[PDB]
Amino acid sequence: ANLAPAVAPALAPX
Repeated sequence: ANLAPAVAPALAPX
């Protein structure tokens, strides 16, 4: 779970 930031860029358009 600590590695969840790896998906954060997907939110860039929002």
